[PDB]
Amino acid sequence: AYTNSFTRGVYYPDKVFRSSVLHSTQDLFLPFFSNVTWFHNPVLPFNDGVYFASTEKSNIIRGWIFGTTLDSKTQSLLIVNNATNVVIKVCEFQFCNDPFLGVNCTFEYVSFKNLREFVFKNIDGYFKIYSKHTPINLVRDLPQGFSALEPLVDLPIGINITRFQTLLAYYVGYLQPRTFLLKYNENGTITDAVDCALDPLSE
Amino acid sequence: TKCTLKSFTVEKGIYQTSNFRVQPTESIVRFPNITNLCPFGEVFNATRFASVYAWNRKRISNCVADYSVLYNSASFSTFKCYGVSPTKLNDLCFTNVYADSFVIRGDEVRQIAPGQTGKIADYNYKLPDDFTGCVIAWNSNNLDSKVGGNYNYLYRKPFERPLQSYGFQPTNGVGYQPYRVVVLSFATVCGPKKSTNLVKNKCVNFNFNGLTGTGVLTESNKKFLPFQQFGRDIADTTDAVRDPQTLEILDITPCSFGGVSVITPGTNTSNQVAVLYQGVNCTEVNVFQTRAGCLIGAEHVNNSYECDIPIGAGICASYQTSQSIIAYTMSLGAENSVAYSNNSIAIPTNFTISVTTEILPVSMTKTSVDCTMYICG
Amino acid sequence: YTMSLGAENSVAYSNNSIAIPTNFTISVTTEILPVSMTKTSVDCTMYICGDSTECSNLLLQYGSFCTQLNRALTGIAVEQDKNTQEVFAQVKQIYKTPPIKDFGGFNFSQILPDPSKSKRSFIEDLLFNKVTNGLTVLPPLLTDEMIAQYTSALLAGTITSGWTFGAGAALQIPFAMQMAYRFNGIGVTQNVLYENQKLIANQFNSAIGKIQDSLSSTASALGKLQDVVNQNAQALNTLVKQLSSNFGAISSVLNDILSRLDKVEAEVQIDRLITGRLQSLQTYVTQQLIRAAEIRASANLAATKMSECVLGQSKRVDFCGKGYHLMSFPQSAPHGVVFLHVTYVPAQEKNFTTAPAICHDGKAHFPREGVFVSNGTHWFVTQRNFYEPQIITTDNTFVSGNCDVVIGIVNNTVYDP
Amino acid sequence: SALGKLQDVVNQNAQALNTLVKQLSSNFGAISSVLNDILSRLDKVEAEVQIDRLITGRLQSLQTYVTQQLIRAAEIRASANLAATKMSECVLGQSKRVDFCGKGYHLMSFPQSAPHGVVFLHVTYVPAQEKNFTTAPAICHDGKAHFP
Ligand SMILES: *[C@@H]1O[C@H](CO)[C@@H](O[C@@H]2O[C@H](CO)[C@@H](O)[C@H](O)[C@H]2NC(C)=O)[C@H](O)[C@H]1NC(C)=O
Ligand SMILES: *[C@@H]1O[C@H](CO)[C@@H](O[C@@H]2O[C@H](CO)[C@@H](O)[C@H](O)[C@H]2NC(C)=O)[C@H](O)[C@H]1NC(C)=O
Ligand SMILES: *[C@@H]1O[C@H](CO)[C@@H](O[C@@H]2O[C@H](CO)[C@@H](O)[C@H](O)[C@H]2NC(C)=O)[C@H](O)[C@H]1NC(C)=O
Ligand SMILES: *[C@@H]1O[C@H](CO)[C@@H](O[C@@H]2O[C@H](CO)[C@@H](O)[C@H](O)[C@H]2NC(C)=O)[C@H](O)[C@H]1NC(C)=O
Ligand SMILES: *[C@@H]1O[C@H](CO)[C@@H](O)[C@H](O)[C@H]1NC(C)=O
Ligand SMILES: *[C@@H]1O[C@H](CO)[C@@H](O)[C@H](O)[C@H]1NC(C)=O
Ligand SMILES: *[C@@H]1O[C@H](CO)[C@@H](O)[C@H](O)[C@H]1NC(C)=O
Ligand SMILES: *[C@@H]1O[C@H](CO)[C@@H](O)[C@H](O)[C@H]1NC(C)=O
Ligand SMILES: *[C@@H]1O[C@H](CO)[C@@H](O)[C@H](O)[C@H]1NC(C)=O
Ligand SMILES: *[C@@H]1O[C@H](CO)[C@@H](O)[C@H](O)[C@H]1NC(C)=O
Ligand SMILES: *[C@@H]1O[C@H](CO)[C@@H](O)[C@H](O)[C@H]1NC(C)=O
Ligand SMILES: *[C@@H]1O[C@H](CO)[C@@H](O)[C@H](O)[C@H]1NC(C)=O
Ligand SMILES: *[C@@H]1O[C@H](CO)[C@@H](O)[C@H](O)[C@H]1NC(C)=O
Ligand SMILES: *[C@@H]1O[C@H](CO)[C@@H](O)[C@H](O)[C@H]1NC(C)=O
Ligand SMILES: *[C@@H]1O[C@H](CO)[C@@H](O)[C@H](O)[C@H]1NC(C)=O
Ligand SMILES: *[C@@H]1O[C@H](CO)[C@@H](O)[C@H](O)[C@H]1NC(C)=O
Ligand SMILES: *[C@@H]1O[C@H](CO)[C@@H](O)[C@H](O)[C@H]1NC(C)=O
Ligand SMILES: *[C@@H]1O[C@H](CO)[C@@H](O)[C@H](O)[C@H]1NC(C)=O
Repeated sequence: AYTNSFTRGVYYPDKVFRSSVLHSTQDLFLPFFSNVTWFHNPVLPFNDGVYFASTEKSNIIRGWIFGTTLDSKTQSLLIVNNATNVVIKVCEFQFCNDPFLGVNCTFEYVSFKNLREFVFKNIDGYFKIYSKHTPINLVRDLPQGFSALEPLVDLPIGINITRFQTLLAYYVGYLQPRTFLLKYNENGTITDAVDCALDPLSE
Repeated sequence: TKCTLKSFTVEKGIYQTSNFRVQPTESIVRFPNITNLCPFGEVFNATRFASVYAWNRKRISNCVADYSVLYNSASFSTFKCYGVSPTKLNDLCFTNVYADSFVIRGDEVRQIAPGQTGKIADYNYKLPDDFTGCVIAWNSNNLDSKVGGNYNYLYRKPFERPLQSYGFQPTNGVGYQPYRVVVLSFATVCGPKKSTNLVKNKCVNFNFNGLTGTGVLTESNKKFLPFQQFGRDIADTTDAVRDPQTLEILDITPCSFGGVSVITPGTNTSNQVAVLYQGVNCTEVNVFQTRAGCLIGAEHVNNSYECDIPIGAGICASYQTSQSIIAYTMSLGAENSVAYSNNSIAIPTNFTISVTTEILPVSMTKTSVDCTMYICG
Repeated sequence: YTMSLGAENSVAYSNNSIAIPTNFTISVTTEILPVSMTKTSVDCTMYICGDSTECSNLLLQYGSFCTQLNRALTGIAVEQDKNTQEVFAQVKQIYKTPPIKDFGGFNFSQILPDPSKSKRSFIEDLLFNKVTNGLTVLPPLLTDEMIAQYTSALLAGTITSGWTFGAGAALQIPFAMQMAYRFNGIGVTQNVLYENQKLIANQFNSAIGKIQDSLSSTASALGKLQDVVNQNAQALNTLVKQLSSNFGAISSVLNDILSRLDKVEAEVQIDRLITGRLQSLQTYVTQQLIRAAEIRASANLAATKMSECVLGQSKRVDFCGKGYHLMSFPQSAPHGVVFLHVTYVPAQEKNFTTAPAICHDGKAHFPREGVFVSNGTHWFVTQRNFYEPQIITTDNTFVSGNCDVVIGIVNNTVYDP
Repeated sequence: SALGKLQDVVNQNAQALNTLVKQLSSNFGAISSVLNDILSRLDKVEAEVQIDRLITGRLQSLQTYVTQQLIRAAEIRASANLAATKMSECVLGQSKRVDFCGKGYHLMSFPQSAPHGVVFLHVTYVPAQEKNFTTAPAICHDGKAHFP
């Protein structure tokens, strides 16, 4: 199944304040009005990095796994929100097809009513996470509107990623190298964007 | 001015002879509060280590390498390097640090050093003479062996396990006395981020988190979002920063600069001159603040005259009477209330035939350049 | 769609028909001219090398380039003061207006100085409101307050003394009588002014009111001046943005190159930044020289307009707005000037039968000034630009030869007074 | 100081030529700016690298000179078109264009040659020695209004 992404999946591209100004930037972004694949789960490609989002009122989605095999051969990311912390590790993990709720190693780290949105990407050996949270009034699709995602995590871990899967009403779409024009307001938040390749008016 | 114009005679005018630029008074460096130091106590302060016949590996990343403290401390009896010296290594970095360590009799430890000779260097605790760092050691007769000797240990590829049973003893000579040693080589495992105090309102050279510049740092009211580090102007230019040790925002203004412009009468008339520091405020440098810049060596005057040498923003200067350069607001001309009324006319009763010269250029010197002969001769 | 060039009009021509305007409208048409760029100078060593000594030493190998650039921009900068002074400083004395305002019913209050404001006029305040790394902007020589004293002097001379303040010392003349000269200067017999003085004053006052409304209703009127401000900002922003470009160097941040590399490799990488930034600065200075030549052509046009069109009464068709030119008033504006061209436009024509000459006693009579017309039953002589029918007389007409030679002559009495 | 325009047109061209000559001494990154140093000291595979720097720099210096001379020639042509317009309207005629032919009511002008230019001696009537008078737009007689 598929749904329309609308104007969602934009994120702060760099750690920089800009105010009351329009900045044109090329980065791996979810294209506007793209087909975001919908799930009610299987292993998925990672490609140029991933937008992921889930509609929630339950906190049943909890984590992710990433790598080439995601099993035994090489170091692979595990990420889990356990309500005490966000827990991260990169071991050569081995498990059943995917662990689920009943409701060697080289690095480690620790830190419907709503939508949780995320972006996962891997550039220059940095695995990056961005996210946002909002209340909503629609269950079956992403709500039409705008809210830029902001960074959480920036791991220098250098792992090769080509597959991922989710641990647990969720949505997946692929980032692509595209120019966007970003509207920073007077307080330096991104408040609107143009996907330049969308249509001739956007160009 | 004579040098700027490549001439010993200078005509009346204003000449941009130099560009003034306020110098950075000092250098500032800022990085976050020190954290995540590498746990070297497991090598330097531990009572034992792996046998010289079977050496053990170590590694670190996402951490601060306290190598300057490791070199300065008395906890090591000696050290030596296959790479750069510890004064450079205290500011070195790698994507991760890699290492190995062992315990033995002190001469058996020496037999496993980078570029050493013995069964340890051959295979049991190996290390190349070209290794990308340094090795260090200390005595261990109080912990690495009993009063009966280290007879439970072993003695002798790189940084890993040519071998036999151990024989170190605390009552023996300095080669047989127990000791512990290690070696290492080379972004995530860097040396510490040495940092200064912060200076506002002076022109300063600065570093914040590895961006650099020169400017006047000032307290500011720009509301950066919690993840944002730097602020930018409309045309890419950095114009604010977050201080990494106390998360307030500093607005950055350029250190004051402008064209030094020498106002002179002709060198026929005088050797006295006045200097306009264009756009500069006199606090940053007789003295007179014009809207065009700080003007030095001219008298401000409350009369007004035709413009002789133009300064800008309505100001002109001239050499005048007992003589000096004066600077004044230019006179646009004498005022005249025309005697208008609904029934008054003025009619000329006489004339002057006036002959006024007008001069127009019409042609340049006709040049031709043989560009093959100019370029290649 | 295929565009239309304008409405079709088959002019009602025939060999004996003339259309003479029975009435006029005074029109006031704004014209807006650029006069000066933003005066600029670049510390090209600070632009190219950012106060790095390692780069500054390499930039010496390029010789006179980072010196003839400063000389070129200094030539442009001094030329902007010349452009501004050629336009406004055409007046020898700062003429000023009397306390009384007995200008025959004409109302200049919206274009004369407002002492509550600098002391710009009301319309000059609308015009000033509608316009909006080693680089330095230098101030103009004349401040906006000095420019407003010149436009005040030009305007106060123009009102109190006509063209006479251009040809010599200003000679006062009543404003109704100055406009009577402006009417003779377009071939309209001056009694047409004095007999219509209230109507002409109301048309002028109302037309000045429409300038305030036009300037309040849209910013797009000042497109020429706002375009000059935009092009200066666009050029400087482009020149600054080009500091971020690599030009094939390993980074555009010069302190990266000096810390990433050994000195031999660093000098090669820095020389790419020097070459690219120097080529970028030569590109900027070349565009500013060509743009300054464009602004100088506009400043020479504005200076020529002020001489012929403010200080005089230009007889050059469409040099001073559409219609026959009466006078114009200068108003200052940011980086430019505005002329309020006052022009006579004829407005309510009647068709008449006409003849080139009239036979009396075999003598062919021609009009001394004006043209013959008939209302259908009677023959009159009339000035060309306003229908005023006068009896045909030996005073209004001159003889030459006899009836036989003239194609299309007609027979009527000529009254001998 | 009257002929500042013509002597400046001479000076601009002299400064442009002298700048273009002095640029022959610039290295542009080569081992020397004397082209015979390079050709005597270096063998072809090295020499051509250094001569490419001198060619690139000297060629960029000519493109700079010729660009500035094209723009300066456009300025001088605008002045020559103005001088030609003055000679047509102002010598060969009597211009009514205010301040086109000197400050005054224009009578005539005489052209005189000057190096790189022309000089016009604009003969103009300037009025003087005015008197104030009472004035009127028109005058009544037998109820009819008379105008001059
Ligand atoms: C000439 O044209 C003007 C308009 O430009 C006429 O003036 C208007 O006359 C009407 C009445 O006929 C009034 O309602 C308007 O208010 C007048 N306008 C102005 C600006 O005064 C004028 O009547 C015409 N004159 C002749 C002789 O035809
Ligand atoms: C000249 O014209 C101005 C308007 O262009 C007249 O001033 C306005 O007068 C009306 C009626 O008194 C007021 O409602 C406006 O507020 C005035 N405007 C300003 C800016 O003052 C002025 O009275 C006229 N003067 C003469 C002598 O006719
Ligand atoms: C053409 O003009 C003449 C003169 O103005 C007009 O003749 C006068 O007409 C009025 C009545 O409209 C009479 O009171 C006068 O006595 C006439 N004067 C003469 C000398 O005849 C004539 O009517 C006009 N014709 C048209 C077609 O407009
Ligand atoms: C103008 O008036 C004259 C008379 O004053 C007209 O001349 C007559 O023309 C007819 C026809 O050619 C002849 O029979 C008469 O002998 C002519 N008389 C004279 C004295 O020459 C003339 O035709 C009229 N012209 C127009 C254009 O109306
Ligand atoms: C992908 O999106 C386009 C509209 O953007 C739509 O026409 C197309 O049918 C979608 N593809 C799928 C598999 O639904
Ligand atoms: C979350 O993970 C940490 C280890 O990362 C563990 O100590 C803690 O008990 C866990 N909490 C919950 C609620 O599972
Ligand atoms: C652990 O690393 C060794 C090599 O150091 C390798 O032989 C072994 O297969 C690895 N095991 C896992 C589970 O990654
Ligand atoms: C990632 O893959 C490349 C080949 O695509 C390989 O050279 C590199 O060593 C791999 N790195 C890791 C950490 O797996
Ligand atoms: C900016 O933030 C302040 C509070 O810090 C708020 O009052 C204001 O409304 C905000 N303005 C915009 C344009 O978001
Ligand atoms: C080792 O122990 C001593 C005890 O005085 C302490 O001062 C030193 O900091 C310790 N060094 C390390 C590397 O833990
Ligand atoms: C750094 O440490 C000082 C105390 O030493 C503390 O006041 C300050 O808040 C700390 N800053 C950060 C960014 O943690
Ligand atoms: C300046 O000196 C020169 C000779 O050196 C002379 O020709 C010139 O007339 C002098 N000018 C003035 C203004 O004194
Ligand atoms: C800067 O110049 C202004 C006048 O232009 C003056 O009032 C002010 O004191 C100067 N700034 C400082 C810090 O002195
Ligand atoms: C010049 O004018 C200022 C006020 O503008 C006054 O303080 C000063 O005393 C005056 N000096 C002279 C010499 O007139
Ligand atoms: C007119 O002026 C001249 C000097 O320009 C003078 O000699 C002559 O006497 C004057 N004539 C009259 C009538 O005033
Ligand atoms: C003049 O008359 C012709 C018809 O004879 C008519 O077509 C034309 O519109 C008229 N023009 C005016 C201004 O009345
Ligand atoms: C005017 O028009 C028609 C056609 O040309 C002609 O019959 C008539 O004679 C002409 N009249 C004159 C005076 O030329
Ligand atoms: C004309 O008369 C006024 C006084 O009514 C006087 O101020 C003015 O100077 C006189 N002008 C001339 C040229 O005589």
